[PDB]
Amino acid sequence: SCTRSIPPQC
Amino acid sequence: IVGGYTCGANTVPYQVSLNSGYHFCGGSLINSQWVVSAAHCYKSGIQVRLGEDNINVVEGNEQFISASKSIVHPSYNSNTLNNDIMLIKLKSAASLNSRVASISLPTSCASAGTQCLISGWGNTKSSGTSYPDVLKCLKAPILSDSSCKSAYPGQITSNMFCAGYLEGGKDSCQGDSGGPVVCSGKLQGIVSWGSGCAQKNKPGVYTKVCNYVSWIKQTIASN
Ligand SMILES: [Ca+2]
Repeated sequence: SCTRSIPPQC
Repeated sequence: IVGGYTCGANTVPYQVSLNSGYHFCGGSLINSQWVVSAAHCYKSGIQVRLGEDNINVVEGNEQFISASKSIVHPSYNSNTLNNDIMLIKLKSAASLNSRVASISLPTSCASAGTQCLISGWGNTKSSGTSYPDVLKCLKAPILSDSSCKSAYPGQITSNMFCAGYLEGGKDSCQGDSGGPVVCSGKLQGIVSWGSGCAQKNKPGVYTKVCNYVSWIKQTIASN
């Protein structure tokens, strides 16, 4: 699962 | 946003784009000087862009304002994403009008089945990368806590809720983080995380704003 930012944080 | 539609220029007046030489997260204008976004979107050098539609072209109605300070929730935990909320104070007040307006904070939490509008400039493909120029919109319902906890066992705290479609195909995605989840005219959620995008049985997870109304108000009042 990853956050939905740019870039994502998983 | 995957599986959504073109919102229409300035039809979501409270939507902001957080920019550091490129769009990286969304946010919501809650008054002339404050934006609410996700804590994981925190970084220094943030420029808040209001009144945007096409983020790659200046078309009119845009207001670019520097962040004066960013306040990440003191209890934000980057490992669990619990308390994933941040307040941004603008260096100067935005000019409010028909194309730039604030969204109201909730007085009560929303219930399962409630229809909401999620918007953003994130990836529009569940498989691959394709960023849009214009703002995309998606109507999605809040899911029951039992379905949410079944999809992400042991990962859902009381400060999160799931929203979306279990069948897949419609979801928020990378680049949408920090953006608004508005239901009945009130900001109920903040785009936070999920497993992939628009995947079956993996709905989006959002920060539950109704649990932070008190904190937001007290924080704004003392800053
Ligand atoms: Ca523009």
